[PDB]
Amino acid sequence: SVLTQPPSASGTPGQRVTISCSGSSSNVGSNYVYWYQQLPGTAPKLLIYRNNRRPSGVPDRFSGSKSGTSASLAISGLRSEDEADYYCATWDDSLSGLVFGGGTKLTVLGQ
Amino acid sequence: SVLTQPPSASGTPGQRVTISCSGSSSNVGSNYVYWYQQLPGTAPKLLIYRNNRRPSGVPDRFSGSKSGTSASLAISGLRSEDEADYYCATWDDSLSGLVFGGGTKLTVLGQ
Amino acid sequence: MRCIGISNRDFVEGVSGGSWVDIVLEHGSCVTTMAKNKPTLDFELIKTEAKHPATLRKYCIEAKLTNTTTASRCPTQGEPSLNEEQDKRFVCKHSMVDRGWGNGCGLFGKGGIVTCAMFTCKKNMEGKIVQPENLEYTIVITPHSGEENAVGNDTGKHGKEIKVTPQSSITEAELTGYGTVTMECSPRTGLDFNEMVLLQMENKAWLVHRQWFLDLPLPWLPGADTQGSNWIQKETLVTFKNPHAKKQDVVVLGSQEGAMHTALTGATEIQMSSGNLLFTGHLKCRLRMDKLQLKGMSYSMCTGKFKVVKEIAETQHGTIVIRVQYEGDGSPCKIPFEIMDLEKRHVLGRLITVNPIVTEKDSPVNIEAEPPFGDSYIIIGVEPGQLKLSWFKKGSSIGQMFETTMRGAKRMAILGDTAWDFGSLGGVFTSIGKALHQVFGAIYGAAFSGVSWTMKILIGVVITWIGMNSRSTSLSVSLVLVGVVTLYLGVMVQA
Amino acid sequence: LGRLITVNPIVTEKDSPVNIEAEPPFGDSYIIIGVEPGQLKLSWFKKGS
Amino acid sequence: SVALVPHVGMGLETRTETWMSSEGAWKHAQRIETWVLRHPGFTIMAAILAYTIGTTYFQRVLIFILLTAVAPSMT
Amino acid sequence: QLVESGAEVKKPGSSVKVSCKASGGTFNNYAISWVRQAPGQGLEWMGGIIPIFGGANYAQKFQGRVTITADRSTSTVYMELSGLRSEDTAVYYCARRPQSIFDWNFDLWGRGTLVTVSSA
Amino acid sequence: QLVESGAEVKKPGSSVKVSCKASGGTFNNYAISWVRQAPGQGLEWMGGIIPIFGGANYAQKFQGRVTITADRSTSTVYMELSGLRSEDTAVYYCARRPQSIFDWNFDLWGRGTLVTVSSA
Ligand SMILES: *[C@@H]1O[C@H](CO)[C@@H](O)[C@H](O)[C@H]1NC(C)=O
Repeated sequence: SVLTQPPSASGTPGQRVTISCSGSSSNVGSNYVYWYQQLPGTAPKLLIYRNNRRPSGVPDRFSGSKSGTSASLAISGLRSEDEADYYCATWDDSLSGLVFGGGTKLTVLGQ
Repeated sequence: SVLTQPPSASGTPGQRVTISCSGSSSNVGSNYVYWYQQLPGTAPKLLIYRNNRRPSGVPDRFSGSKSGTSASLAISGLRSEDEADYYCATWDDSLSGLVFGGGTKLTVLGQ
Repeated sequence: MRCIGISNRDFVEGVSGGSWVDIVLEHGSCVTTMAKNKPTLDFELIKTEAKHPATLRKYCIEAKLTNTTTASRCPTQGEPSLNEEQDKRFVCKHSMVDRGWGNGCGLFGKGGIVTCAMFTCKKNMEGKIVQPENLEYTIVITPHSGEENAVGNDTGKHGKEIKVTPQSSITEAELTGYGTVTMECSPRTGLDFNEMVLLQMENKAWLVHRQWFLDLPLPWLPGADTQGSNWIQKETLVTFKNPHAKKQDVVVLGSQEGAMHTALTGATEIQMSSGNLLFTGHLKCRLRMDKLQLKGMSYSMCTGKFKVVKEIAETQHGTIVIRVQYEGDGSPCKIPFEIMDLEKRHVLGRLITVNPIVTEKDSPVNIEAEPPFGDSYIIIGVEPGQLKLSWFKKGSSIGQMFETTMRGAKRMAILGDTAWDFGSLGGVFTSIGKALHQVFGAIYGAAFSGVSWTMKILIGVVITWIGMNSRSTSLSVSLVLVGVVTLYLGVMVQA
Repeated sequence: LGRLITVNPIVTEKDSPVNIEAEPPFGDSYIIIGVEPGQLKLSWFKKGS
Repeated sequence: SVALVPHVGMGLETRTETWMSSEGAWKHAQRIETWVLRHPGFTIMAAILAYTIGTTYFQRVLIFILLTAVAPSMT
Repeated sequence: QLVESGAEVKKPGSSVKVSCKASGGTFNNYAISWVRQAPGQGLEWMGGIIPIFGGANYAQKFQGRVTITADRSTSTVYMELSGLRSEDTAVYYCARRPQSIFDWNFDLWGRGTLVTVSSA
Repeated sequence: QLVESGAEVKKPGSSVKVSCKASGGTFNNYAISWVRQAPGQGLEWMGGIIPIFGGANYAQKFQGRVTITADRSTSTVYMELSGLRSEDTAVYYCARRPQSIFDWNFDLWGRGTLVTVSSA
């Protein structure tokens, strides 16, 4: 339940943006971390499953990093389409349930 | 899997033309391959039976070929008589039936 | 997490001169084979497909009578005649009725009457047969590595599937990092499909005995019919009524589906909708470990802290599985693992997931080990941060000896003489035991075919009593043993 | 374990099937056809006694 | 009826659960018990006949059990 | 010699029976198969029969729709089509082959009976 | 292959049963969990079900107020939420997961189902 994510993110095209969401040992360190990109008015889409795995059909621009107790989603080749809300999902044992990150706003200087 | 042949075949008189019969190991390569020469408005005439065998009373211009999984029928010298549909037939073990090549018409030139 | 927690798990340990072991694979069971210097592997026969069936007979389970007609002749004037009795679509019966001036002809007495009705079948159960060469067994071989299985139910990625058919006696599978596993199964001495019918009735199928299926008292078609109108014993599915010797009527019996569901009490249910794929039976295989090697033996031991992400869990099979995570450097390395005593002086337990290794830092690794009965400590990692996790087995060696004896006795009750093939390293004692079992089981199967478990209990009690009250000690011992084995088989049957 | 009846089987032509008759033993036996590079081994079981 | 010839003693059983194994395990005993309850008169006659025919207690009990089991079965 | 019955005009949903008489030697020592060819299309095997033995074999496409029979007294082979449709319009041949499961050489053919569902 | 019931406006204190129609493959092989996202807010995990095993587990925030059930006959998963309030106004998602204790990758997602709560 302590899993925190930066509420908003800013980036320019072709400029890697790191969305780092931290948590407790059980929350994030002790479990896999899933990253979902949710365009407005659409269901969340799986980006990184387990720790650094990209589902088939997901482009290589997105990458998953997992620290000791924090995980970060790396965005290479930032584009206007990438603008969306991002979350990191991880089961945490103390709460005995799935905990979602607060989400991050991909504020991109496109327009 | 099933017998496949080129829909049409061209040639010139006094030429050598080979028609290919391609199938799966279930039908071609595990059984004999039979070649039939059918003229328009006439019952098919057995041309090659078993493999590379010519029924008694057939000219030597016709020669069949059997590969591990594919078969071919070759013509020694070409004429206007050779213009006719050619079919390859082979027993299929999985289909539990006889499968025909589908047809191959020899289009001799010289019109 | 495929063969762990399946509760029908056998640990096959060791190989023979030649690096092969004998294992019988059952559908609901599992086999874990361990040999020194070789990776532990899990085996599971998960699918048996029978292809290209031939309908042997089509039975009618529900009929309708239409076009009923009757004929009669005056007494002493012979049988009546119906044209319909010419056609075999009509089920006919002859009877007698009282006739007289009131009934409508010349003299008094029992006249002849023939009633016929057109038999039509609305629902049938189709019995199909397969040739043993057309069987196909799917066996999954998953290296017992401890590497977390990829997304799915083990159907893809980790776990290699091999199809065992009677066309090829050698089945070969390449496990990346472990070499090649060769299996020489025998899909001809398994179910014995020449004696088996594949009976399907209504979105349900059963594997049934062939003679039993041919003895079913229902109307049937030859199986080569293609017309579906000339049923053989229609009189099993109709009843003719002559309550008062006044007139004859024919009614049709009701749907036989429930009575056939009752008749199928001991048969094993299979699937016949999307192909003839069944999930019962075994497959004796010879496992060849010649080209099997431990994976990651070139890696160095991990120098870094391990954290237990999932707490140690006792398995159903007297083993413990612990999930650990790596935080150190040198990503692909060997997890330093041991089960020792309190003083860390003696090694007390065997690691089942031999040669555990952390391929990537992020991914946890499930290690399975078999601790000893009592106190043991699972040591994990080098001294800085080394984990020392206590465990208590809660059992006894005598208890497991009795439990394994019971498991082997049950295997003999299920596999017959094929039980001796289980974990057999080509021994001579096993060969003689299997020959004696073959003779004894032949005699037993002759003497006990077609009897129920209550009948087996009664016979076992009777034979035990006959042996007990016998003057000859040798005959006494023989009869008591036969009775006790029969009682065990009766108690352990019908499942 | 068993003896072949089509004594001295020989391939007269490449794509010309040849069908051998053998007498296998009672019980389990294996028919081995060819040499090691691509040898095929065929399981068989004879039901009698 | 086909229900009177179940697929019981065929020697095909595996470790897999059979069609109605648990349900059909004790149905015969239940039916025999219910019949013996509904028809006490035949059970007494069977006991008397078993005693009359059986020389030893084993023979008497065997005959009594067989008669009591067959009586419902033949119906 | 292999003589076939005359051409027949049928209607959708009806049935047509095609006969193919044969000599005594070819009836009792060979097998007879039925192959159709829709106009402008390749030959299609429907089935066959060993007249001495009976019990015809049918192609999967025509399973349940065709019935091949042999009249031993008249030494004639019969073919019956049920559920005729427009796509079933084609010329039907009766061909003679050896009665062995491996050899399928139709060294002798009938002239062929054409079944049409339109007017002539 | 995850179909959700249509949007339905409720009233405070009422109940709503969102339906997730799964396919034959996912019902017997995967697990399914219910995630609701408030309008302009982050995702929240309510509960999850393994249809062949039942016994859904719920988040502490919703334990005692929501109930997930699976209809094996129709291969459907149901989410019932009681005591609806304005805080319960949000789109509800049913997603598929690998059914392992450690696998929580929602490869498949539903189109969503919007539930509106207000006093009107
Ligand atoms: C059965 O009765 C129906 C209805 O009268 C009739 O159309 C049909 O021809 C009859 N069938 C026979 C075989 O008599």
